[PDB]
Amino acid sequence: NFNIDHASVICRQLECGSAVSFSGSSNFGEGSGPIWFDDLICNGNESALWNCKHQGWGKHNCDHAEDAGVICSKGADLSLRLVDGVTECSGRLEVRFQGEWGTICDDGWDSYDAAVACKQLGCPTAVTAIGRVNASKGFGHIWLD
Amino acid sequence: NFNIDHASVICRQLECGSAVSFSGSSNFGEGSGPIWFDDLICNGNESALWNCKHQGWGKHNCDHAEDAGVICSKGADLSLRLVDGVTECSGRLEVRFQGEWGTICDDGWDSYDAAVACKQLGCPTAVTAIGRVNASKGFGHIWLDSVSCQGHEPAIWQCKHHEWGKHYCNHNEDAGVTCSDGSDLELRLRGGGSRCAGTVEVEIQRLLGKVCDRGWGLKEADVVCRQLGCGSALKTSYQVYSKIQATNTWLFLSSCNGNETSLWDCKNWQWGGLTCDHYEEAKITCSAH
Ligand SMILES: *[C@@H]1O[C@H](CO)[C@@H](O)[C@H](O)[C@H]1NC(C)=O
Ligand SMILES: *[C@@H]1O[C@H](CO)[C@@H](O)[C@H](O)[C@H]1NC(C)=O
Ligand SMILES: *[C@@H]1O[C@H](CO)[C@@H](O)[C@H](O)[C@H]1NC(C)=O
Ligand SMILES: [Ca+2]
Ligand SMILES: [Ca+2]
Repeated sequence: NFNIDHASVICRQLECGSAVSFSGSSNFGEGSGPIWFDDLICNGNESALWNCKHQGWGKHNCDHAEDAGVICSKGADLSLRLVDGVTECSGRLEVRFQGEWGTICDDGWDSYDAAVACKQLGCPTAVTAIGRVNASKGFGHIWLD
Repeated sequence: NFNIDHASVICRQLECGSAVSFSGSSNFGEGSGPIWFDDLICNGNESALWNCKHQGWGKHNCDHAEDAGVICSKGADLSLRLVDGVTECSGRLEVRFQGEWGTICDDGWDSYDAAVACKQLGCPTAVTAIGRVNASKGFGHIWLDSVSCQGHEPAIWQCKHHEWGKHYCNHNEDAGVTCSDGSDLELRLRGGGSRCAGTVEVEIQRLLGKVCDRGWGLKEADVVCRQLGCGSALKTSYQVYSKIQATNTWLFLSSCNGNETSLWDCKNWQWGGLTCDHYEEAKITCSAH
């Protein structure tokens, strides 16, 4: 009974940012060690899961021997780059997520988003425009939209 | 460079039989610790790697989640099965690990992996197609992902793949195969006024479907018209004369050079396992109409 809200509470407790992904079932090993907190209902904003409301401490009968896990924003090796442009400040944006490079959807892309990207890459921010210049469409996944 | 032959020696060195499977991409833990042996050339017939050809002496860098792991024959519960297909030789693929039944992710799945799986199960290997037809999304674990097979491996687990049990995949993208003698595959055009105009209809193993027009052009339409013997294609539409029944299954094409004799010869065509809703069916009008 793991959920995306639970990871957000865990990430915020550890000051690790936002939960970009969570790992379910026996992802990081067969169910082992003392099991303490399962089947608690959180609202997605509380600082810590124990401080978050629950049906009661120890009120859980878990089975199947699964160990939870979570990958947060600082845990993720999130990186940005520009590919297939005239210069190093032009081209198609690519973001590395889960260890694989992927592109970004064109939906909602405007000058404010391009302003953040140019500054983040270290490129000059005097004039920032959207559009991938002469670059071609990528073949990898599309992580962001 | 972790070939299968010297993985058998590792299993033999521990008196655990032969290496039934190779743990791809650091299955049994993350690579905490340094390395001592790497890139040694062993024929695999040796009793131990100690008395084997060391060849060169050098050190390089490897990913901490990209270290070695082996599964010996004694600790083997692996098996392959097909579930919820039209026939026995089609449907969703499942792999048994740790006494549990789990699916396979569709990333990295192509006709080369299908050929290994169809051969392993004993199904006909004349035409091997990816995609789960007629099946639903799986339930439970997702054991394998990004399987990379050259096409001659004896079993799927011998191939390159990721760590068992950890993947970013979702149960919607579940892998299946369709293995055929190449007897049951049929193509037709319906609703256009003759046999050389209409909507492309496929019937593979007595199940009716259509072809999505996501990557449909005149180069792909030429192969169908050539296959049917209706000359070259002219346009990707037609004038309707009747109504054609609706089906749920779909056929997906990657790309065709245009000189193929049949549609089944085009590389990496998927039968089922995916739904296209922002696109329509594929329609042709050949020149012999
Ligand atoms: C875009 O133009 C640059 C600069 O001449 C060139 O290096 C690059 O290869 C071009 N990209 C494509 C996809 O043609
Ligand atoms: C696939 O078709 C077979 C044979 O008609 C049927 O038994 C099965 O339930 C179908 N699977 C579905 C609809 O998921
Ligand atoms: C079709 O053209 C491709 C690309 O040139 C070539 O490799 C292939 O052999 C051709 N096939 C036939 C059947 O002529
Ligand atoms: Ca996919
Ligand atoms: Ca592959």
